[PDB]
Amino acid sequence: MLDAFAKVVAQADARGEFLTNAQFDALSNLVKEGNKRLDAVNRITSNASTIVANAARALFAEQPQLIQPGGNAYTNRRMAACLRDMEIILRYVTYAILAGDSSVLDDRCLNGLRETYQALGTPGSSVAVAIQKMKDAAIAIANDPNGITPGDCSALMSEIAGYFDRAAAAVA
Amino acid sequence: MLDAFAKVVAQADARGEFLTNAQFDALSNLVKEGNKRLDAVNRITSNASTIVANAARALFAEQPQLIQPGGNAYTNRRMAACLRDMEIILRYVTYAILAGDSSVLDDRCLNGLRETYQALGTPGSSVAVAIQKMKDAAIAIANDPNGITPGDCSALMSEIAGYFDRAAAAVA
Amino acid sequence: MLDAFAKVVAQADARGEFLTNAQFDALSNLVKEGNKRLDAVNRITSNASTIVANAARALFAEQPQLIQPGGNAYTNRRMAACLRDMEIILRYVTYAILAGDSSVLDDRCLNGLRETYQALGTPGSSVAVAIQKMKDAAIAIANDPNGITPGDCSALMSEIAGYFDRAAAAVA
Amino acid sequence: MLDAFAKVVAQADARGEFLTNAQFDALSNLVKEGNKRLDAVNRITSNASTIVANAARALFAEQPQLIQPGGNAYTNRRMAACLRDMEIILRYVTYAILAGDSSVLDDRCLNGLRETYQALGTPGSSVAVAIQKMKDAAIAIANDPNGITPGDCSALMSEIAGYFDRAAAAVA
Amino acid sequence: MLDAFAKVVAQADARGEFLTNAQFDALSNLVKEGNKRLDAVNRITSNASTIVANAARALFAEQPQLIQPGGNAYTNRRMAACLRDMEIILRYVTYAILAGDSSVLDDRCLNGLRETYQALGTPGSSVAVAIQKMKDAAIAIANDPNGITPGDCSALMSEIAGYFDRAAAAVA
Amino acid sequence: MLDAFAKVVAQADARGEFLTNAQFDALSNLVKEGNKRLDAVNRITSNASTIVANAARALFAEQPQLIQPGGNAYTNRRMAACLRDMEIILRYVTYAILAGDSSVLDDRCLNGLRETYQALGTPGSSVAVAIQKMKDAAIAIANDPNGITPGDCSALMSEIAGYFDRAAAAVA
Amino acid sequence: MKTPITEAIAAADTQGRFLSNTELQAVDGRFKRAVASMEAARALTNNAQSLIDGAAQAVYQKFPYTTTMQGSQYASTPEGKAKCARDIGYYLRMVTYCLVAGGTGPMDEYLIAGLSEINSTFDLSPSWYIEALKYIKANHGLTGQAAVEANAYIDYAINALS
Amino acid sequence: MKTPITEAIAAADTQGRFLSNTELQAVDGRFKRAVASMEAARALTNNAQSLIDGAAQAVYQKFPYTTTMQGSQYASTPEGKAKCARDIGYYLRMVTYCLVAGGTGPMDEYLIAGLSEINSTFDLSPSWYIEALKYIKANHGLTGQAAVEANAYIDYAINALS
Amino acid sequence: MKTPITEAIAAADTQGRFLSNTELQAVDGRFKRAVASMEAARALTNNAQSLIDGAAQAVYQKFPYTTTMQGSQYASTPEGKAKCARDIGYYLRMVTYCLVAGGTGPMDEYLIAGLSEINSTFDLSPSWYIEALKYIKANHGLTGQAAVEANAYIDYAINALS
Amino acid sequence: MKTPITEAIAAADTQGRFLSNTELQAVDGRFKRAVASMEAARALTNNAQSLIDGAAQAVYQKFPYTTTMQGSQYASTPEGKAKCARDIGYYLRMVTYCLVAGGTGPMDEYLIAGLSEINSTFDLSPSWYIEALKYIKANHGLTGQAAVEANAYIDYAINALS
Amino acid sequence: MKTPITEAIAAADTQGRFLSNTELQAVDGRFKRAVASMEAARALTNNAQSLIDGAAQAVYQKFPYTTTMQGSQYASTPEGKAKCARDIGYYLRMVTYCLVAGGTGPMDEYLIAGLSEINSTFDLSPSWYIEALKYIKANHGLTGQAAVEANAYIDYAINALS
Amino acid sequence: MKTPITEAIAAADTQGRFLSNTELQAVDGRFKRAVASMEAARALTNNAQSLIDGAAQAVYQKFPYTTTMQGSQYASTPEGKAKCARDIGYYLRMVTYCLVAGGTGPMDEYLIAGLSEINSTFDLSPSWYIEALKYIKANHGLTGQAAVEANAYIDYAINALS
Ligand SMILES: CCC1=C(C)/C(=C/C2=NC(=C\c3[nH]c(/C=C4\NC(=O)[C@H](C)[C@H]4CC)c(C)c3CCC(=O)O)/C(CCC(=O)O)=C2C)NC1=O
Ligand code: NA
Repeated sequence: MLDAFAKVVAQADARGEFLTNAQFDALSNLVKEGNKRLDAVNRITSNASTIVANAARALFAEQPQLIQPGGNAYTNRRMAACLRDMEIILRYVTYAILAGDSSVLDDRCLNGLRETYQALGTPGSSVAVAIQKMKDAAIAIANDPNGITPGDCSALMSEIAGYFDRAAAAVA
Repeated sequence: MLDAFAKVVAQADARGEFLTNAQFDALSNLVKEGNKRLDAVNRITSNASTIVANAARALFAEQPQLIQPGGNAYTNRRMAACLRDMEIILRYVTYAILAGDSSVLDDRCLNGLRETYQALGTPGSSVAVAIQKMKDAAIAIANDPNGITPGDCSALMSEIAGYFDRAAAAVA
Repeated sequence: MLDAFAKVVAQADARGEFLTNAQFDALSNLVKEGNKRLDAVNRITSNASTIVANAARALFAEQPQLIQPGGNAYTNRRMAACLRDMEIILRYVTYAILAGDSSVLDDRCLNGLRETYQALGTPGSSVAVAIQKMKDAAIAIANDPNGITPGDCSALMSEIAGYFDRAAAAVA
Repeated sequence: MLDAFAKVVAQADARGEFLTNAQFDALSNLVKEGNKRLDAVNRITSNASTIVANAARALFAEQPQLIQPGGNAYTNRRMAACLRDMEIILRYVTYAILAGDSSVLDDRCLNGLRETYQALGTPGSSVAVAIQKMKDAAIAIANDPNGITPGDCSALMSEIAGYFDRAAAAVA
Repeated sequence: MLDAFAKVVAQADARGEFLTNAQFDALSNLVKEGNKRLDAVNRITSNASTIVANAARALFAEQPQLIQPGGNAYTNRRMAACLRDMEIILRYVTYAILAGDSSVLDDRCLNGLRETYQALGTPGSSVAVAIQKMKDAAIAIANDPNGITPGDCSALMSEIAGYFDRAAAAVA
Repeated sequence: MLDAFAKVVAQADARGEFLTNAQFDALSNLVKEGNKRLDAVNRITSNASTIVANAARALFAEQPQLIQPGGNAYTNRRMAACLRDMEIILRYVTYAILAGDSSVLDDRCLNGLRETYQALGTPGSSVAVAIQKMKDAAIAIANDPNGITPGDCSALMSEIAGYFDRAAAAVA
Repeated sequence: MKTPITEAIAAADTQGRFLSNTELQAVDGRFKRAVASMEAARALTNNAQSLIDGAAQAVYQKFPYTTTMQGSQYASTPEGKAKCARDIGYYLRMVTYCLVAGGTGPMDEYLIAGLSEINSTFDLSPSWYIEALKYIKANHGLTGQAAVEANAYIDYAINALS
Repeated sequence: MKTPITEAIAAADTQGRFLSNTELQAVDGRFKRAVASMEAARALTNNAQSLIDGAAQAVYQKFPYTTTMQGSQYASTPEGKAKCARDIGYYLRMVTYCLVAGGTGPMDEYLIAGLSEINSTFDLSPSWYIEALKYIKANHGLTGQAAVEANAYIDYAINALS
Repeated sequence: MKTPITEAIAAADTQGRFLSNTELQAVDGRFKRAVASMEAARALTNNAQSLIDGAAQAVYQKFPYTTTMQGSQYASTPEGKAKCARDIGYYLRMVTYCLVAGGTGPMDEYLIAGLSEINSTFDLSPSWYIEALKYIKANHGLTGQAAVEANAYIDYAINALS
Repeated sequence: MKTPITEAIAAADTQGRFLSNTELQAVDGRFKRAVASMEAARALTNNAQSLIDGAAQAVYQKFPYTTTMQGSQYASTPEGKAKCARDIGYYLRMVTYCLVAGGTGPMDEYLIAGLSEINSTFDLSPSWYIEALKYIKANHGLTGQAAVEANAYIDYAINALS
Repeated sequence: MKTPITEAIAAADTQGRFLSNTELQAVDGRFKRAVASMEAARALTNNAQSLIDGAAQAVYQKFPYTTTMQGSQYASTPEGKAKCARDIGYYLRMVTYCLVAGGTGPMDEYLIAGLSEINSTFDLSPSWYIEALKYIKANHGLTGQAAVEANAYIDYAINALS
Repeated sequence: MKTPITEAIAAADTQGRFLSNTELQAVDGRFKRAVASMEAARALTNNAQSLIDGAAQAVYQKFPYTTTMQGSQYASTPEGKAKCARDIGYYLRMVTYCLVAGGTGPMDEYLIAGLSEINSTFDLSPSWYIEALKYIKANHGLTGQAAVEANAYIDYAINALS
């Protein structure tokens, strides 16, 4: 996997080039915005259980056929697996927030996941809905103005939203 | 794998339903016919070696090209493997007789077996003939009226014939 | 794998036949030419490092894009792997010289190697060129008239050339 | 492992002897008492959780130093392991009740268990006390006259007590 | 393994106690001296090869019987293993410098190492001499006043010397 | 393991010495006697089954308590293991004949074998007797003057006897 | 799914053997016991509704705070009460399935796998379901070996929750 | 040793579980069958000597060359005949052990393991022992489920030799 | 025990490497953060008793049935109340240990391993301990990065119970 | 297939090495021995028919019951005699293949693998084939190292049957 | 690629955990150090050409035989000198990449993997590249923590060549 | 140690087999070649001193900087020259051992294992030892198959250094 810094390095090596000043400048701003990134990870991680449970509750309220007998989330084994998947997707999204790059998410979570759910008969569009609900809770928690030095985190919330939408697109 | 009882249960759970009286009645008759099923398994199993050897003898008598040099049953390694396969198919058929359901046969023996023989160059239609010969011997042994409380086992012999024909169809 | 002797045996067994006099004669000449075969292996093997290094030098001189940044042999990991591959192909070719048959080369080296290089993005035609250069050095070394009982090794050099051309065709 | 029947067989084979009538008679009474044995296993097993939890509660009430900081059952990892051990000993004792012989208990549970606890610093005499408490609860449950065909199970309760005392001696 | 901080915690938990002010104060000074510790590790690590090679050179100069035919460091396999051991001991000593505690050194390097060398016939006292030579070079490098903010590192050099002497005692 | 040639080399390397003329001469005679050694191996190996079976027959004739019920060779599993052991010892002895040195026998067969039989309750002195009987048959077969170029193999038969006596001493 | 019959087969199949008399006796044991099991399963099925309604109330009686406390995990709304009744019926239905199949298989696969993860996640107390199960056990009205049968699987669930 | 009881335990132990009703039904199956098995074992034990003497002769009748041909593997000496009778008694004794234990275990451990290595090594023909076993089967004089029981283990030996 | 320092070492040791600059930056990160962590740990330690007493009452307020219901798992006896206070102090003490060590290690080893087995066995509800932990979080009185630090480990316990 | 040449290669390939002088000496050993082997193979091939006919009769002489006893495993019909002659020719043909290849490979792959399963299944006695092989050995008429060569592979078959 | 950030993630991912405060402190350590690293990387990049030209000459000065001796491995032709300058620039470029990424990753992946195989194959002496690296180290002109940073990765290369 | 004889044994032992004719031909190959090998080994041993002295000078001639440059790795002191002569004699001695044993074994075990680690650590250039070895090869004065033999093992060392 790559972080934001290693990605610039790998692109540079392919051309056999030292970094430019534009690239150094871009990477410096990445470092100057680092405190915000650490808060976002800390906050989303610190509320991981409620994000999952509350999103799952909402999903089953809107799609009751999932929990009816014969549904894909009926039985405790299937429910456990469903909640587990939500936890995993969230986990890998937080990894990508820390690294500032989606490679870890794409490579270790999303590659082949659509195919996985198709073989099982798990409705991918239902999974997408679960991810979208976790997204909306995560951004509300991460971007909460209470209990933190005030400032603008909007470009980071855009980036965070980017990682969630990528995962929802990957399964749907 | 499922037995006859677990199959009714799994169908019921998919609908979220308690068993009906029709289902209870059907399962009770299954139990009342259980002594016959145990005799059939005991008898076929107790004669396993002669069933195999006698069927193989017959097969090679009718299809000599199998044992000619260059034939698929020429050499002791290939002959051993051929007899082994006949033993295995018989074994799994007896498993399905005991359970009253083909799942164990289908899942652990027959799935992918046609493809296996096609990759090897083993003639599937010759295998089918070997199975049909074991079938005819097995039913004669299982349904022999000597040395047993008289009664009607015809519906069970139908079922037994069903498992053999399924295996012969699976390879041909 | 087969050597030249085991191949004649396997063809014979498929027909269920004792060897003919023609086959015995052919195999006797194989044995009478055995000293030449052992020299060829000894000589090619004894110069294995220079064959590889000198062929690689030549390849990178003619195809500099391979070693430019972004090239498939740029970075020491990729260079190492490239030289390793050349060593491996040479090794397996020498195995086939000893055995008098290509089965070991085909089975353990060449099968699936085109597909391997296509998945990686390694240019197969560049690999072919590397093999052709090792071929030309190997035959010059093996067929050097200095320091050895004089005699004709031309049919063996044809055979050796055959194994190299087979490998170059397999990747291109 | 041996059951009561296999033990008589193994003793007989060592002498090369057919069973006597005394041995056949002894084994027949074993079978005639089998319903009682099945009740005892069913009852002890059906109450497995309360036997363990209630014995552990009692142990920690009488030996508080076990749960004080620095005690061998302080921390949840050590408590879990302690309760686990109690469950295991109970499990293996029930195995021996079913088989009518201690071999499974001795061989798979007790062999080397004193040495295990000595290396860890776990007080063996405390473990013995835990087993003795499970024993007293198990016999009260197994020998409860409510809800069962009346009759005498005293020789079986002696045997059950035998298996518990053996385990307590093995660790102390 | 423990670091200096986890060791205080583990001692505290055994008594079931919150940390005192004395312990908090001690741990604060540990943190305030942290820059010095990081320099020492960086410096010793950055010169790892010369420390080893120069110590080994010296050892073989003073104990030539080690490299004479039949000596324990004669042959390249035995020499390689000898140099490897020196590298390993150095590595684990640097781990303990970073952690501020010997547990990692004791547990993963030194436990059983005397016994290891006795079974092999490797002279432990020669190993001790090699360690003592690495110690003297390491402290000279780590405590070099050139190219660094001036200040007193004497208590840290004492600690570093402590880890080397511990390893030399462990093998001798 | 060592052969006779590698043993001289290893002794030489320990002193850091080129071979003397005495050593070269000794090794030359080893080579000149090589045809005899190959006959001895070929002959003993070619009669391996009768050596074992005939020795075992004799052993059980002289020590009937081994095959009585409760005996260490009673039951087919124990008999099989007994015959297997005899085959193994013979096999490893033939390895040492080929190599001209006992290292392979000592290292891979005899080390720890006394301890093995003591833990099992297998009478080592009975095993010794079995080996002595195989020895006497092996030398009679190997030194049979019929069907071979006449000459003196007495020093080789001494050596062969040496390997058998070593194995018998190792278990007794 | 785990039954006496699939266990007998699994054993043989694992060791690459035909069925033996060892395994046939096991399956006969199951066929003979089936009469007591089917009696139990039938009675529990016929009386299902009253047993579920009675059991839910037993729970509300023992833990009254479950009908008053705010939160989706509790039965203080119509929705919460309906979910509670549903779950209790699931438990009862699984017991009837065990009785029919002659083993724990159905409960093992459909209820017990994942159970502690579910209860932990949705804040469902095991002791609620134990109380429900103890009510069914005390009030199923079965006697003799039918009671032994039904109680064996009910108590199996209880140990899974304990 | 393989019995219905040790199999029931092995299953539970392998999965780290207490015994369940799944396994208790298996052992009850064994206890109920024991009456037929013990009848068979007793009758075979009481009539052992005549069955062994009859069986050996059946073998000599079928394969007369075994009483004439030179070699220690054959019964053409007093010693050879005594070894033959011994072996046949071993077979019969193993059948009675199976009957008593309720499974193949005793025969599996004491006779079948190593069998083909023994017969191959000492040049003993399996078909000699099959004939001996077929005689016992035809002439044990048991009826009903006692015969079913004894025949199951005799035929088990026959398949092991085939 | 898991700290930023033992993690840095484990990484290097696993790959057979000396420490690199990769790992030294990690440990410097820990040394700089230690000032905020030690502030948090000190304040929580000095105010331990009031935080424990306040937290227990928060639990009794939220779940009043814990002070009334019969059973050794509840706080309806002096013994039960003392066990409850003890446990809550254990939680707080573990948080101070995490703060001091710069990682989850102490809580991971001494509290979280085995937790769900303990709570299941003694019938202890996780939601009791969550409420206790939320009280400490709301009332520790820390600000800035000391609060961030203490809250990180408190919330870590909460997710372990959820 | 196992020959001195494929063994030399397998060794090198297993250790990822080029061929060395270690392995070239092995193959030269094979080339020099080939003269004795080819002599043996040629003579056995030219005299194949008389050796097969003689060998079958040797078997019928030693075991006369094979020509009289009813059953498809015996040579008491034209079909049985033809199958017997066929098998004996298979044995001889395999020996000539070993001689040509310089190793056991051909016999190992085409005859010995599965042998004991075949003989056990069709009730074929190993001692029949040993007698056939001993006849060929006594009457092949080879001398010197050609006899050593042919006898090595014949005796190899005998140990496989023993 | 190995950085303080991917290491923090790998640790968590390996144990199936969310990121903890353990790992966040590690990444903060990296962010704070980045100022010294970027200073070093920028200065080395801006002065790259003079450092490469100076370093190559340092090598030719120390090992004069490299400019005189015949062979493609040496710098006694224009082509050889250009290859030498290229390689030295590769080394310097890798150091700047390490500085930017905050770890050894870039050098580990693009230069050190395969290094000893390359040097062995093309007859390139490690001590040439050590001398080049020592020149850069003595003459980069950085001070304070920027020098510490650049020297850490230069010395890392030196140990890889030693 | 790797010889044609231990290889023949290892093969058999690995597959649990007795030695076959496959393996005996390999060992005969070795016995026949031994005459050429022993001739080579004897001549190299008798002329050892002149070959070592000549070879060291060949190295000093090719790489004159080795006699002038300061450092313990070079031969610019009496001690350095004595170490160089020692090493060259080690190489020659290993070749004679290979010749005697009939394989690479002695060189593999005593010289090649660890070689690249040693040369890397003490800054010893492989090309020094290649030049020494090429001198011995050109000037050993052997002809025919004795030269083939000695050259095979010398060239083996060269590829190990390349
Ligand atoms: C699925 C496993 C299984 C069980 C659990 C089982 C139990 C079982 N135990 C029985 C009887 C019995 N059970 C007991 C046992 C006891 N009575 C007492 O008063 C003692 C306190 C207690 C000690 C255990 C007695 C005395 C009998 C009657 C005698 C007998 O049939 O053995 C019976 C006979 C029918 C009946 O009496 O109701 C059965 C079916 N059978 C099975 O197949
Ligand atoms: Na037992």
